[PDB]
Amino acid sequence: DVRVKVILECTGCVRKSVNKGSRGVSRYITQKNRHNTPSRLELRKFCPYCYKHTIHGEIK
Amino acid sequence: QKKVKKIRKIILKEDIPDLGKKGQLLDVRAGFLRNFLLPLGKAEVVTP
RNA sequence: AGACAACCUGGCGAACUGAAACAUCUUAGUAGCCAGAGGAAAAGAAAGCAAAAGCGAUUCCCGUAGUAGCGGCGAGCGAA
RNA sequence: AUCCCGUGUGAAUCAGCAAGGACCACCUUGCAAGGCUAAAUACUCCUGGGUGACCGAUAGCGAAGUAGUACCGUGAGGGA
RNA sequence: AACCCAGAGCUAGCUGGUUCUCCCCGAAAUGCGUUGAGGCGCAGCAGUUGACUGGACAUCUAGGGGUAAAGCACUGUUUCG
RNA sequence: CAGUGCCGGAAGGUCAAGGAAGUUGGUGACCUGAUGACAGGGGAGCCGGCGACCGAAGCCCCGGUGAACGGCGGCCGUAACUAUAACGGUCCUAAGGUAGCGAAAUUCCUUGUCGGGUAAGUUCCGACCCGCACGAAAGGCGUAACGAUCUGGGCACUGUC
RNA sequence: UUACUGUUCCCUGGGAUUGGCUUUGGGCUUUUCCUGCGCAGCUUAGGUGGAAGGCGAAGAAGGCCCCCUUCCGGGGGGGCCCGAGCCAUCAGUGAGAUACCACUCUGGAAGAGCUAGAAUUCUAACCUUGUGUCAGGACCUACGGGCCAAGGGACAUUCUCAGGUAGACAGUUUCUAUGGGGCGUAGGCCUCCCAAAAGGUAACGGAGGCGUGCAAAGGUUUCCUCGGGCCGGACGGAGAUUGGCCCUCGAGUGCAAAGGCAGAAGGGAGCUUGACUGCAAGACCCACCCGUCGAGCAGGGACGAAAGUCGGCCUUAGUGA
Ligand SMILES: [Mg+2]
Ligand SMILES: [Mg+2]
Ligand SMILES: [Mg+2]
Ligand SMILES: [Mg+2]
Ligand SMILES: [Mg+2]
Ligand SMILES: [Mg+2]
Ligand SMILES: [Mg+2]
Ligand SMILES: [Mg+2]
Ligand SMILES: [Mg+2]
Ligand SMILES: [Mg+2]
Ligand SMILES: [Mg+2]
Ligand SMILES: [Mg+2]
Ligand SMILES: [Mg+2]
Ligand SMILES: [Mg+2]
Ligand SMILES: [Mg+2]
Ligand SMILES: [Mg+2]
Ligand SMILES: [Mg+2]
Ligand SMILES: [Mg+2]
Ligand SMILES: [Mg+2]
Ligand SMILES: [Mg+2]
Ligand SMILES: [Mg+2]
Ligand SMILES: [Mg+2]
Ligand SMILES: [Mg+2]
Ligand SMILES: [Mg+2]
Ligand SMILES: [Mg+2]
Ligand SMILES: [Mg+2]
Ligand SMILES: [Mg+2]
Ligand SMILES: [Mg+2]
Ligand SMILES: [Mg+2]
Ligand SMILES: [Mg+2]
Ligand SMILES: [Mg+2]
Ligand SMILES: [Mg+2]
Ligand SMILES: [Mg+2]
Ligand SMILES: [Mg+2]
Ligand SMILES: [Mg+2]
Ligand SMILES: [Mg+2]
Ligand SMILES: [Mg+2]
Ligand SMILES: [Mg+2]
Ligand SMILES: [Mg+2]
Ligand SMILES: [Mg+2]
Ligand SMILES: [Mg+2]
Ligand SMILES: [Mg+2]
Ligand SMILES: [Mg+2]
Ligand SMILES: [Mg+2]
Ligand SMILES: [Mg+2]
Ligand SMILES: [Mg+2]
Ligand SMILES: [Mg+2]
Ligand SMILES: [Mg+2]
Ligand SMILES: [Mg+2]
Ligand SMILES: [Mg+2]
Ligand SMILES: [Mg+2]
Ligand SMILES: [Mg+2]
Ligand SMILES: [Mg+2]
Ligand SMILES: [Mg+2]
Ligand SMILES: [Mg+2]
Ligand SMILES: [Mg+2]
Ligand SMILES: [Mg+2]
Ligand SMILES: [Mg+2]
Ligand SMILES: [Mg+2]
Ligand SMILES: [Mg+2]
Ligand SMILES: [Mg+2]
Ligand SMILES: [Mg+2]
Ligand SMILES: [Mg+2]
Ligand SMILES: [Mg+2]
Ligand SMILES: [Mg+2]
Ligand SMILES: [Mg+2]
Ligand SMILES: [Mg+2]
Ligand SMILES: [Mg+2]
Ligand SMILES: [Mg+2]
Ligand SMILES: [Mg+2]
Ligand SMILES: [Mg+2]
Ligand SMILES: [Mg+2]
Ligand SMILES: [Mg+2]
Ligand SMILES: [Mg+2]
Ligand SMILES: [Mg+2]
Ligand SMILES: [Mg+2]
Ligand SMILES: [Mg+2]
Ligand SMILES: [Mg+2]
Ligand SMILES: [Mg+2]
Ligand SMILES: [Mg+2]
Ligand SMILES: [Mg+2]
Ligand SMILES: [Mg+2]
Ligand SMILES: [Mg+2]
Ligand SMILES: [Mg+2]
Ligand SMILES: [Mg+2]
Ligand SMILES: [Mg+2]
Ligand SMILES: [Mg+2]
Ligand SMILES: [Mg+2]
Ligand SMILES: [Mg+2]
Ligand SMILES: [Mg+2]
Ligand SMILES: [Zn+2]
Repeated sequence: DVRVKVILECTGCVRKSVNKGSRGVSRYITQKNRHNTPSRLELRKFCPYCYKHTIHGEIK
Repeated sequence: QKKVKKIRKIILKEDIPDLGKKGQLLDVRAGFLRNFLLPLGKAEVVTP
């Protein structure tokens, strides 16, 4: 309503089916208050595929 | 489904209005052919 | 032409019931009715199975198997 | 998918057509839109033999004697 | 919402009934869920059968607690000064 | 004449099957890639999804129609003495119960109050209106005749007592 | 019955039965013609190509007028008059000459074409009548048969598909506890009491809440102390900001209540994303299904000088097999 399920997604993940050991597109999920903060949330979070802490943006 | 205009190819044995002279080749709707021309001897349906 | 116990083939074709209610589903293409023919009827001589190896019209029994599946993926149904 | 029907459209002939569980390619298998055919299987109003850890008159068939009788019911039917 | 026959021995978590003897052991009427409440599922508590066990009845010590009593240190309440 | 029904209307919105421009996917004769046990593009054909636009009635929309379904209110304040309210204010509706009747087969409180009939009347008759909750074709109010009708009283008559 | 799901009567569209001629007309076309104010300018620069050749007596420039479009700047164009010119790299301009020519786009026109839609007819399908007329051994003013005629007519009917639509009809559903009536209320979770000092525990017993919220109200490093009295101080007052003494946990903690928590779990500041991936010994709670706590290990990080802390939130509600 004013509080929402938002999907965080790795920016450096290539959906094309990569050639490395573990292929897949990291997404986390979390909640945001779409009124308070209209800024698309950016968060550094761990990616099981890239193995490094990457940056996860949002999805529409 | 979709209505498909039925086409009968015929030869006229007598002269009739809008159609033409005797001994003439044409293409017609099935209704016109079997309900009007054919009972009166006027046309002949052709498949050689 | 009519008669004819059950069996059989075709035609119409339920409901109680089960699902702890009920509507899809189940009961069941059962009962019942109608018509038909026989000592049996029906089916039947691959426009079929199968799988890279092969079979060689139909029917019936054992098995595969309560398996694969179907299913308000419920009650249940259920092959080859 | 295969199979079979209402309404409407509507092909191809072996250089084809169909099937292999949407569909396409390849390969395998088969030849729809004409018919007919015995046996193995189902049944008991019955017929002839046989057996019975079946009954013995409240049993066994409803019925060991006028038994579908007497009687009851307008009738279908019930029924000793 | 006729009657007779048939499906039909319909269905009845309901009521009634359920037949010889002796021996041993022997409950429950609680909790949870339920279109459930007079039904049922599991648990609790029978019987019989195995496998491990060493307890029970007493005796003393140790733990934590916030009841009875008590109190006004807090929270209320209350009388008069 | 708001709600509902029914009838009439045709401008706009909505509107199925079905058509249908057009895109889109699978396959694939082939074309290239590639230190992995393969992969990426693709003509014609065949097959599949999507589909702008066209697409009636109906509905939304506009009008009529109560002997069609039905409905017909509150709150205040005011007059030579107490009083009452013809008259005003306000509220809310589609509109606020007119004529006639009224303690009624309708009246709760209630055996209302008054009058009559009785020595004495919760019934009966007439009237008041404060109609819990009358009312106009689910008809309203009258009414001569009629009734094995319901209900009150009287003369005659009697073992009803 | 304005409960649910449907069926039927009935209405309306496609298809079929089902045809001919004519119109009118919505959307596409087949030749072919109309039509374009970036600015530098001969001036309302159509993109792309052939591109030094074209347009003329099958009769142009130039003025006299008719028409239509219109941003009244000007453009296409009919008649007449006129009689030897309008022209190209000529320099501008991303793009070239109104010298010409090909597929075409912005919208318009016209005769020609597809499909409806619509209206109008026509007659042969189809429908409807007939004491009209034939007909067998004899009738059929006995139904009907053949022929003829009359009225309708591609409508209607019938079939199929689709939308609408009648409790007319069919099958069914309509909880539990209220006070074992209506009626509204209650049904899950959390805190307190009842609850008898482990845990658990009923009543239509007594009190209340929840169906979320925070990108910081999370993580971390580091610093701080609230409230209440009394006193001073311009407005300023009981109460705002400031100074000071006394009491010491009485404030706060997103929101109920309970239990916690003072150099703090309360207030502030700096940097962040651990509101991680992979897990997990063992415990608690337990009919089952769920539910809760978690040392420890690896990866890749945040903060911090480092030790270390960090798998959301002081805890317990904020949920659904
Ligand atoms: Mg056709
Ligand atoms: Mg016979
Ligand atoms: Mg017979
Ligand atoms: Mg026979
Ligand atoms: Mg049933
Ligand atoms: Mg039933
Ligand atoms: Mg049942
Ligand atoms: Mg049941
Ligand atoms: Mg035989
Ligand atoms: Mg045979
Ligand atoms: Mg053979
Ligand atoms: Mg053969
Ligand atoms: Mg086949
Ligand atoms: Mg097969
Ligand atoms: Mg069939
Ligand atoms: Mg067909
Ligand atoms: Mg052929
Ligand atoms: Mg096929
Ligand atoms: Mg084959
Ligand atoms: Mg053949
Ligand atoms: Mg076939
Ligand atoms: Mg054959
Ligand atoms: Mg045969
Ligand atoms: Mg005897
Ligand atoms: Mg006997
Ligand atoms: Mg005896
Ligand atoms: Mg009955
Ligand atoms: Mg039985
Ligand atoms: Mg049965
Ligand atoms: Mg029952
Ligand atoms: Mg004992
Ligand atoms: Mg006890
Ligand atoms: Mg019960
Ligand atoms: Mg039990
Ligand atoms: Mg035991
Ligand atoms: Mg102690
Ligand atoms: Mg102690
Ligand atoms: Mg203490
Ligand atoms: Mg005490
Ligand atoms: Mg005391
Ligand atoms: Mg005290
Ligand atoms: Mg005190
Ligand atoms: Mg109205
Ligand atoms: Mg109206
Ligand atoms: Mg109106
Ligand atoms: Mg209307
Ligand atoms: Mg419409
Ligand atoms: Mg469509
Ligand atoms: Mg197309
Ligand atoms: Mg493709
Ligand atoms: Mg390939
Ligand atoms: Mg491909
Ligand atoms: Mg439309
Ligand atoms: Mg009226
Ligand atoms: Mg009275
Ligand atoms: Mg009274
Ligand atoms: Mg009186
Ligand atoms: Mg009396
Ligand atoms: Mg009176
Ligand atoms: Mg009244
Ligand atoms: Mg009234
Ligand atoms: Mg009345
Ligand atoms: Mg009256
Ligand atoms: Mg009325
Ligand atoms: Mg009356
Ligand atoms: Mg009268
Ligand atoms: Mg009478
Ligand atoms: Mg139709
Ligand atoms: Mg038609
Ligand atoms: Mg005619
Ligand atoms: Mg006649
Ligand atoms: Mg006749
Ligand atoms: Mg006419
Ligand atoms: Mg028609
Ligand atoms: Mg329909
Ligand atoms: Mg009903
Ligand atoms: Mg309905
Ligand atoms: Mg306590
Ligand atoms: Mg205790
Ligand atoms: Mg306790
Ligand atoms: Mg309780
Ligand atoms: Mg912080
Ligand atoms: Mg609080
Ligand atoms: Mg507290
Ligand atoms: Mg802090
Ligand atoms: Mg840890
Ligand atoms: Mg460690
Ligand atoms: Mg680590
Ligand atoms: Mg560092
Ligand atoms: Mg915190
Ligand atoms: Zn990634």
